[PDB]
Amino acid sequence: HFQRQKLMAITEYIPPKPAINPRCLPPPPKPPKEESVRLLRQDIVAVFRDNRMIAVCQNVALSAEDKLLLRHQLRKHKIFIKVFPSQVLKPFLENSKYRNLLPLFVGHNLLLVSEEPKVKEMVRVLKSVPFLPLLGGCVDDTILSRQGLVDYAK
Amino acid sequence: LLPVPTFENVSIPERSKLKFVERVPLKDIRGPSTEATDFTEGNFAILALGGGYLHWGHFEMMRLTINRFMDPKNMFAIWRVPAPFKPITRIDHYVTPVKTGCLVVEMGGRCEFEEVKGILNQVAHKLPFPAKAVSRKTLERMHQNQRERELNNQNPWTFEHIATANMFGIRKFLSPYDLTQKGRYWGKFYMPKRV
Amino acid sequence: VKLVRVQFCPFEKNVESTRTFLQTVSSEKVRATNLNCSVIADVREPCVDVLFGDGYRLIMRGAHLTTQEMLSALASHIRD
Amino acid sequence: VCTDPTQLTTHAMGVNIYKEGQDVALKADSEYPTWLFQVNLGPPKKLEELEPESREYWRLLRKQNIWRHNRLSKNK
Amino acid sequence: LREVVKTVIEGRITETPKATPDPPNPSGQCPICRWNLKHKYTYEDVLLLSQFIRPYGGMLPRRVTGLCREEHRKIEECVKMAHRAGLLPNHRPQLPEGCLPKDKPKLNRYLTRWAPKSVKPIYKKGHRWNKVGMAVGSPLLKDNVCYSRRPLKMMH
Amino acid sequence: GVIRSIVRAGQAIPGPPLGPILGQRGVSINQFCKEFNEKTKDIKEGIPLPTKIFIKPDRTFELKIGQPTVSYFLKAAAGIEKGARHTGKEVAGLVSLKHVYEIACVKAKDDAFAMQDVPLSSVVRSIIGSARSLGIRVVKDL
Ligand code: FES
Repeated sequence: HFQRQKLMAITEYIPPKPAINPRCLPPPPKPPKEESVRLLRQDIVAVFRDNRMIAVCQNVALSAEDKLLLRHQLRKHKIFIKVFPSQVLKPFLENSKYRNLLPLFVGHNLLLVSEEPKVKEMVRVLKSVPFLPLLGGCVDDTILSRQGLVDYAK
Repeated sequence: LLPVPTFENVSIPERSKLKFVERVPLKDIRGPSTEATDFTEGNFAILALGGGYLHWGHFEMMRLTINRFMDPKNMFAIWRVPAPFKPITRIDHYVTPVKTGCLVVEMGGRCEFEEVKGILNQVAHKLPFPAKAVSRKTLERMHQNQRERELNNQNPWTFEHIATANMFGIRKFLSPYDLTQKGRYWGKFYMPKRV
Repeated sequence: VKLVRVQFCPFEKNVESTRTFLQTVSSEKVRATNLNCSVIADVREPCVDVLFGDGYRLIMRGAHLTTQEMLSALASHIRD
Repeated sequence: VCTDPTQLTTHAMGVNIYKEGQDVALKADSEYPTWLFQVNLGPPKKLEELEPESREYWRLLRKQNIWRHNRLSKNK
Repeated sequence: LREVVKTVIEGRITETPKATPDPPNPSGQCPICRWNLKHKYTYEDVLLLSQFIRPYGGMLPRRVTGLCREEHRKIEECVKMAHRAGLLPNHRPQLPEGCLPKDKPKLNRYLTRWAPKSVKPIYKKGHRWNKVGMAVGSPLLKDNVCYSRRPLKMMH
Repeated sequence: GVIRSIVRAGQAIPGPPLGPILGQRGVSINQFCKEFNEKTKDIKEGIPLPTKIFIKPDRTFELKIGQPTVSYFLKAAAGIEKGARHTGKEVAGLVSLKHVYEIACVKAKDDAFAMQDVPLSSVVRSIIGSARSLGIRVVKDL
């Protein structure tokens, strides 16, 4: 019947309207941050604290197997290829000995971590791959250029 | 990351496969479902959104499809409805009447809803009545959504007030059952969005 | 392309675009494709110079050019 | 080849099998470093056994994360 | 905004026009939210629309604009309506090398939801209860403020 | 192109498993066997060896070989030539600590198979896992 249909239309549910849409909302507060990733903090903290001077060089499209071979090669140089995912590298400065080394660790780059000032061994590592660019060496955890690294190394 | 869910506590009965349904044995379907409205063993099932008649072929379609696809190691299936008994004269076949909101098949085991969504939806499409695959979480959300819409309704006039108060003499043009349905059920069909 | 030269200063302000462009050029698959290329990276504003045998030299500075622009320009040149 | 349990348990029969390599006798347990016999001989380290702050813990957890994706992928 | 001059090429970063200071509603997540313009713009408001469109009439990326998706679809639809109505003479499509217009007359249109090219004619109009409906306007603009007694007839 | 095979050193011309598969890319089958025969003389004959042959587009051979498979040795150590149908729970041999460790010490000599880890925990897991793959249970003592 038509008359019954009229009753249904009037009884139709009416939804309320929010004052502001979620996208156009005023700035709301956000939950406090949580460190999930926490394991990786310990590994990077140990290696950087152990090694005062770090030579930062961009990583060419190297193979995983070569890195182990290069890791053994550095053992002859008394240096260690210890690397981890870099998306946890940036928060390293947030929770570590220093907070100001973020600009040095920009992008994906090979890190040569050595605790001793064996300049010749570090220079030899540079000689291994010329095409691979060495960003620089933070001798005594002080920011420096590649040319400066050699100058201070002298 | 967070720990992954586990189904170790779940136990699969030996009779993983569905049992056979016999070919052969008045408002049975024109009303709200009063039986098999609660999850018994499994966390997933099929919920009838309308009143339909399930013949032997439908049971075989459910039985054959479920048995072939289900994994006995991690899945089990049970029947939530009786065998067909209502004759359809040409008798060509017999059917099982179903009411709106009846759970027809319930499956459980060490599986997620998404794994069974595709098969259950395919079975639901092949069913003679409108149906929707349901789970314990999804079913509660439907009720929670149903409650939320009812609670926040802004309509000054409601179906119950007009019907119970006999305003306009509406009860003269309404059936006795309509009072119980409250506008959510019409004939053999159920209106989920009617709040 | 017989030679490709990429120069940038990491200690000073270093543009990501030029540095990222270096990675794409210095790839095991990219290098194999343009086998003729001799990959040389200069490490010390950034200037990228590519030399061709025909005499076409294309110089790209990443200070205001993204890696895509260099890649788009280089890709057409390589086809020749 | 050796066919004596005593020789099997007192001599390194399986250490070398070539003709250039002759079966060498077993030195005393103390003659080897402690870490040789302190190696993990138990079942594979489960999430409970693994230390939450160890790389193996997350490495195997990532392997488990692949399994669920593979399980979902297999069903497709 | 960077423009490239061109082989040796040089790219110069040039000054970009700045937004007028003191938005009416500061702290709005989107510029429309900032300017309280959620439901007060239409396709005829070319001045606002032109700012978010490429010089040749192409859509600018959402990320650069920073406005929310809801306004992005609304703005894009409004601009689409303006182009089909010939309301953007200076943002017309670029002719690639030497092409010229067909020179045939262009029919005057407005409130065009879809391109006239892909719409088939309606031979059978239908009776009173079977009448076919002709779309007018866009669904994206339903929420816009209405100054009429009854909601606008989307289908004519 | 790296192709991995486990063929035994004793037979240098298995046929289908090596000859045409390497030949399909285009290589000299006779040349492959001769170098493999050179490996056969150095190594004990009749023991499976993993190979890491690389077939370059230049139709050249880059043959690299390592230690004999510990998997077969575990099968030989357990006195098993053909294992059980499943081997997931079927077991015919038990290996003690001493036998496990002795082979591992020699194992750590090849640049291949990542046999450079200072801790021996990595080495034991592969052989322990290999035993799980085989129809062998590595019990501590029996
Ligand atoms: S008006 Fe605020 S997000 Fe659109």
